[PDB]
Amino acid sequence: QSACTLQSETHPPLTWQKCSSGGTCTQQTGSVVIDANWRWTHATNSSTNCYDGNTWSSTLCPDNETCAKNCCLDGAAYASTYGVTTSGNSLSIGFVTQSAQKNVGARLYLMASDTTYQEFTLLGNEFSFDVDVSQLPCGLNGALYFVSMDADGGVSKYPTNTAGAKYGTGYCDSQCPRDLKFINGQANVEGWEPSSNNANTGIGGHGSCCSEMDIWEANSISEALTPHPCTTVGQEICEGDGCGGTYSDNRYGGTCDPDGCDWNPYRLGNTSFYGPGSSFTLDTTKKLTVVTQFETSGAINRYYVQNGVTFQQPNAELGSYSGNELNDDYCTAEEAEFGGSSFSDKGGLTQFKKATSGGMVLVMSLWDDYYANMLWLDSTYPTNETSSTPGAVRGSCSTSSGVPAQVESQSPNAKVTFSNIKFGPIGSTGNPSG
Ligand SMILES: OCC(CO)NC[C@H](O)COc1cc2ccccc2c2ccccc12
Ligand SMILES: *[C@@H]1O[C@H](CO)[C@@H](O)[C@H](O)[C@H]1NC(C)=O
Ligand SMILES: *[C@@H]1O[C@H](CO)[C@@H](O)[C@H](O)[C@H]1NC(C)=O
Ligand SMILES: [Co+2]
Ligand SMILES: [Co+2]
Repeated sequence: QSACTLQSETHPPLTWQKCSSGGTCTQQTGSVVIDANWRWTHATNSSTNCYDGNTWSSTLCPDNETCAKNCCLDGAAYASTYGVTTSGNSLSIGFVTQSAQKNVGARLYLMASDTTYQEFTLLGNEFSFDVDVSQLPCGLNGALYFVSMDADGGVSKYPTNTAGAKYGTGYCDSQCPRDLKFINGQANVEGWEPSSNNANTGIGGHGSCCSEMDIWEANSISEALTPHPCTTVGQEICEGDGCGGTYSDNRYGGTCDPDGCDWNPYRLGNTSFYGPGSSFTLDTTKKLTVVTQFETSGAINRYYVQNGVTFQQPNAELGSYSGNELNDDYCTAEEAEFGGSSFSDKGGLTQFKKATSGGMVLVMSLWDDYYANMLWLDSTYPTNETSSTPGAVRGSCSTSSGVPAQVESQSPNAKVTFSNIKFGPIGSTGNPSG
């Protein structure tokens, strides 16, 4: 796709701290850009939609190549259309935003320049941020995560994409998402199936795969930390059901692990660690700090700070694993006790280390789940299971929660705020911001 300019594109600025082993931090100035799927896609020479509702123009988009030639992405009104605001080091994402039309959520990338994504090499480093999840009820996911995207959004590889990172192209993750309207500089109109329960989305014949580091998927009730390896580390197109992922009839028929090695303290048995009010170790009515450390072994360590009190990730015992480090032994014990072979099939933390050794793009999002109502994160899943099924209970939300139309109707003013991002060598991010 190309870029059009009927609406101007001004990325909301966002600063963050880069810290060094010598004990100081220095401010970086970036910005955020919304993913291309949220944008208006229209004819290059008019205001005629190439995509509208959940169907493509059969004349502008008779096939993937012709579509990309005929069509462009336009700019985003971040606050008024998408409910996205920034202030200094803080980013807020609103849930439902009513303008001339209804918008739900956003997926945003941190940029290095107005035309390039910021890369982060996670291995040997740590990432800290503050979050307010107080306005996130059951069924919502305020997410902060990393994916192995190209810094240009795919332009160098696919010259029929001239819009690039400036317009949020190039996304991929471990679901090999097939809901993307453009992949590899071609549209995804071929094989398009409009969603049965979402007026705005569908699934196409291509998907876009890559490694995914879910540092934070959470609401006020539940939170999880989940690496997802893929056999190809970076962005790679996939074909139809061969994609695997939640967008395919077989979730395990592909190159990526769509489940991951999740660490959810509630799911592991500590139901008192995280939740709303003073009965929990971490009170989700209040801002908290989340620090995630990627030691060179490939294991992941985690601690939290709230009101100046520090808590490591709580200890868990699962099979013969005992501890609070997300390592090989944890992930293997998890598969043994809870089930599954996706994470290990895709090479586990050894394969994941290839992703964190390289560059990854920072993603911040707010979303509801039209496939499984976020029950996999904050409820009992599958919903016919009980607490007697190991790992089935991931949070205290009702198995009836998270119906998108319902949460959109009941909780439109839900929001997530991410702030005070700091990144640097392990041990460095608690030192003073510059
Ligand atoms: O929060 C960021 C998100 C980006 O894709 N990470 C999701 C991350 O890959 C696990 O994804 C899912 C995992 C999942 C597991 C069981 C049931 C359903 C799902 C599901 C349904 C819809 C969408 C995603 C999932
Ligand atoms: C949950 O984790 C916190 C922090 O590690 C700990 O203090 C608390 O005692 C744990 N409770 C349970 C039930 O495991
Ligand atoms: C839940 O349903 C699935 C598929 O129908 C089945 O495999 C599983 O045994 C069920 N569990 C219970 C507790 O009945
Ligand atoms: Co194809
Ligand atoms: Co260690």
